[PDB]
Amino acid sequence: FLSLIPHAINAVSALANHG
Repeated sequence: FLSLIPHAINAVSALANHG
């Protein structure tokens, strides 16, 4: 029921712009 796989790929794909 409770999942966090798609929520983790959202915060990682953003850091790519801020190194």
